[PDB]
Amino acid sequence: PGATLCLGHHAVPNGTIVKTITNDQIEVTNATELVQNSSIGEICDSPHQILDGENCTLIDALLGDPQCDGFQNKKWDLFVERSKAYSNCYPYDVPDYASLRSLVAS
Amino acid sequence: CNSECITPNGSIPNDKPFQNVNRITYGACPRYVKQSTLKLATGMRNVPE
Amino acid sequence: GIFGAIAGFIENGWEGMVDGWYGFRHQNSEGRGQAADLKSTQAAIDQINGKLNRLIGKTNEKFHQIEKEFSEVEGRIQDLEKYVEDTKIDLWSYNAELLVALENQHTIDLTDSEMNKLFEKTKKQLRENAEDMGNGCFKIYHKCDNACIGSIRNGTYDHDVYRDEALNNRFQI
Amino acid sequence: GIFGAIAGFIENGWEGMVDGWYGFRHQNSEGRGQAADLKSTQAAIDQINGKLNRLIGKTNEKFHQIEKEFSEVEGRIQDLEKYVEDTKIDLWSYNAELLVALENQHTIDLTDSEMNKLFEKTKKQLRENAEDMGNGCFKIYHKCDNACIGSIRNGTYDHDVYRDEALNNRFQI
Amino acid sequence: GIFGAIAGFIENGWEGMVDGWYGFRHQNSEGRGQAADLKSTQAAIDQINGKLNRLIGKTNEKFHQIEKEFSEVEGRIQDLEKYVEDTKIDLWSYNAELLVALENQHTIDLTDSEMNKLFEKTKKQLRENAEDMGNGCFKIYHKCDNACIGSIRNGTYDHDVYRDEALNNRFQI
Ligand SMILES: *[C@@H]1O[C@H](CO)[C@@H](O[C@@H]2O[C@H](CO)[C@@H](O[C@@H]3O[C@H](CO)[C@@H](O)[C@H](O)[C@@H]3O)[C@H](O)[C@H]2NC(C)=O)[C@H](O)[C@H]1NC(C)=O
Ligand SMILES: *[C@@H]1O[C@H](CO)[C@@H](O[C@@H]2O[C@H](CO)[C@@H](O)[C@H](O)[C@H]2NC(C)=O)[C@H](O)[C@H]1NC(C)=O
Ligand SMILES: *[C@@H]1O[C@H](CO)[C@@H](O[C@@H]2O[C@H](CO)[C@@H](O)[C@H](O)[C@H]2NC(C)=O)[C@H](O)[C@H]1NC(C)=O
Ligand SMILES: *[C@@H]1O[C@H](CO)[C@@H](O)[C@H](O)[C@H]1NC(C)=O
Ligand SMILES: *[C@@H]1O[C@H](CO)[C@@H](O)[C@H](O)[C@H]1NC(C)=O
Ligand SMILES: *[C@@H]1O[C@H](CO)[C@@H](O)[C@H](O)[C@H]1NC(C)=O
Repeated sequence: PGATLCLGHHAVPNGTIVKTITNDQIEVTNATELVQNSSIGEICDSPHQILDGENCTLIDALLGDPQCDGFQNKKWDLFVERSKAYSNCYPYDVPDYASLRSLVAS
Repeated sequence: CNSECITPNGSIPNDKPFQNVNRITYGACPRYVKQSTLKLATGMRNVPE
Repeated sequence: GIFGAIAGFIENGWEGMVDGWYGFRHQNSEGRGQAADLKSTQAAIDQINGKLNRLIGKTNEKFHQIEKEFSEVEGRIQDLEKYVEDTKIDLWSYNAELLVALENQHTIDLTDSEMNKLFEKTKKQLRENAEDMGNGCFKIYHKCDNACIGSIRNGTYDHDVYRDEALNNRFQI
Repeated sequence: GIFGAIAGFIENGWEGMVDGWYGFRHQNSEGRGQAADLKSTQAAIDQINGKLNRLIGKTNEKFHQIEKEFSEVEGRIQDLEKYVEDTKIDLWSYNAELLVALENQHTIDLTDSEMNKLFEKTKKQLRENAEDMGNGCFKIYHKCDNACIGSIRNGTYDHDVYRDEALNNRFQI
Repeated sequence: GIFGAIAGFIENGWEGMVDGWYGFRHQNSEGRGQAADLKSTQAAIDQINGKLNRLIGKTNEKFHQIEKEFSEVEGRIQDLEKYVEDTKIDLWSYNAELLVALENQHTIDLTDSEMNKLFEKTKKQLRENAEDMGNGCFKIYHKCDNACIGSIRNGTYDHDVYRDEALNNRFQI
C-alpha cells in the first residue's frame, strides 16, 4: 500500500505574455501595466491652481489687452494657453517672445 | 477633479512609473517613454494542464 | 526556469489550486487530496510585492521645463531643445525596457526557486522514508493517512516513527 | 558559476565533445563511450539566441540632429551642444558596459544551471541504482551495457528492472 | 535568499565564527568544535571584491562644462541649461539606485550559493555514510574523531573506510 505525495504549483487558464532577457514571449500567471496609455481628456483643477487663459496668451494678459482685464494680479501654478487665443489690441511683437513668456510663467 | 499630473491631453493617474500620453507634463508625473505597453510579471511562469 | 522545477521536472502547474501558489497533492489508503502551502506562497508574493513597492506610486515631480512643440522653424536653438528631448526619451525608454526584461527573468526564476526549496525542505523531512520519483512527487514506502500527510505539510512528521516500516519496504527483494 | 557545476564539481569540460554542449561519458563492461544530450544543449542555445535577438539587428534610426564638430570658438551656445553630446555619450556607454557585465554573468550562470539540471535529472532517473561519486559521475551498481546506457540518455531507463541487483551490490559488506 | 540555505534551512549564522564566512561545527565522542572553511570563504570575497574593483576609484574626469547656477533671470537659454542638467542628474541617480539594488540582490544570492555548494560538496563526500538532518547538519552513523572530522574538512575523507560501519548503523532495526 503506502502513499504518494506530489509537489506542484498553480496555473491559470488566462496567462499573460511578457518579455524577458532570454525570450520575448513567455506566459506567466499575472502581470501589470507599467505604461499609462490614456487620459480622461480633462485637466483637473485640484490640487494645483489652474488658470485658464481662454482667449488670452500669457503675454496678452501681461500687457493688459482689455478682454484680459479679468486676469489682473492673479497667480497660478499652471497657466493654460488655448489655441483659440487671439490679440485684440494694438498689433505687437516681442523680441525673444519665448523667453519673456517663459520667465513670467515660471 | 483632483489629479497630480497634468498633460496637454488631460490629467492622468500617476500610479504607473511610465506613460506614452504626451512628452509635455506638469506635476507628479510618470516619465515619458515610447512604448505603448510594458508588462511586468507579477506571478510565476504559467504551465497549464 | 533556472532551477528547473517550474516548467521543468514539475511537468505543469495545477489549475485547480486556487488558494495558493505552491502546495501538495497526495495519494494514500484513504484517498487523494490537495492543500496549499502558505509559507512558500507568501515568500514568493513578498518578493514580488517588494518590486512593486519600488515601482508603483513613486513618480517624480517636475515643473517648468523647456518647450517641446514648436510652430515656427528656428534652426540652431530649436534643434538642440528637440535633440535634448529625444535623447532623454530614448534613455528613459531604454531603462524601462531593460528594467522589465530583467525583473521578469528574476521573477520567473525566484518563483522557480521557491518551488524547489519547498521540494527540498520536504525531501529532507522524509529522510530515508520516501524516494524521489523524478517529477516532483515522492513515493512514501509506508501507510500514511491524512494525519501522517498533514504532519509532513505541518512540518511535524517524525521520520523515526516510520523508519523501520519504510526501510523494509524500500529494500525488499 | 552560481550553481557550482561548471568550474565546480565538474572538474573541467570535454574538448572532444564537438556535437553538443552537454552530454554523457560512460564506462562499462563493453567499454567507455560518449554521447551529447541534445535537449539541454538546445535549452542553453535557445536562451543565448534570445539575448542576441534583443541586441542584434535592432538599431534606432536618427536623422537631423545637432552639430557635433566646430571650427570656431563660440562660447555659451557651443558649450551646451558639446555638453549635451558628452552627457548622452557617457550614459549610452554606461548602459552598454553594465549590459555586457550583467548579460555575461547571467549566461555563465544559466549555462551552469543547464548542466546541473541534466545532472539532477540523471540523478533522479537512477533512483537507488547509482551513487554520486561527487565529481558529476555516477557509480552504477549493476551490469549496464550500451543498451542500458542508451536507455538512461534516452530517458527510458526502468529502475525497477535493475533495483534488486543494484541494492545487493550497494549494500554488500 | 534564492538557494535557500542562508536564512533558509540554515536557521541562522554563527557569531562566534570570526575567522571565516563559512565553516563547520561538529560533535563527536571527544567533544564539539569549530573550524572555518577557507576556499568557500575566499570564493565569496573574490566575487564581492570584483564588484568593488568595478566601482571604487574609477571616476571619470570632466573639465569645462556649462554653468549650473544663475544669478539673473534669462529665459530660454537658461531653461535649457538647467533642464539638461536636471535630466542628466535624474538618469545617473536612476542608474545608481538600480545598480545598488541589483548588486545587493545578487550578493545575498551569491553568498547563499557558496554556502549551498559547500553543503552539497560535503553531502556528496559522505556518500552513504551520513544523512541530511534538514537544518544543514549531518548525522554521521559511525565513530568519527577529530582526525576523521578533519578529513571531511580537508576533503580527504575516505568513505569506503567507514561504509560497512555506517551502513549497519543506518539500516538497523
Ligand atoms: C494581478 O496582479 C495585479 C498586480 O499585482 C493585481 O492588481 C492589484 O489590484 C489592486 C486593485 O486595483 C491594486 O490596489 C491598488 O493599489 C494601489 C497601490 O498599491 C493603490 O494606490 C490603490 O488605491 C489600490 O488599492 C493592487 O495594487 C494590485 N496588486 C498589487 C500588489 O500591486 C491583480 O489583482 C492581479 N490579477 C489577478 C486576476 O489575479
Ligand atoms: C473668446 O472669443 C471668441 C471669438 O470672438 C468668442 O466666441 C464668440 O462667442 C459668442 C457667444 O457664444 C458667439 O456669439 C460668437 O459667434 C463667437 N465669435 C466667434 C468669432 O467665434 C468667445 O465667446 C470668447 N471666449 C470666452 C470664454 O470669453
Ligand atoms: C496626446 O496629444 C498628442 C498631441 O496632440 C497626440 O499626438 C498626436 O497623435 C496623432 C495620432 O497618431 C498624430 O497624428 C499627431 O501627429 C499627434 N500630434 C502631435 C502634435 O504630436 C496624442 O495622440 C495624444 N495622446 C493620447 C494617448 O491621446
Ligand atoms: C500542526 O500541528 C498542530 C498540533 O497538532 C495542529 O494543531 C495544527 O492544526 C497543525 N497545522 C496545520 C495547518 O495542519
Ligand atoms: C529511445 O528508446 C526508444 C525505445 O526503444 C526508441 O524507440 C527510441 O528510438 C529511442 N530514442 C533515441 C533517440 O535513441
Ligand atoms: C589534509 O590531510 C592530510 C592527511 O593527514 C594532512 O597531512 C594535511 O595536513 C591536511 N591538509 C591541510 C591543508 O589541512
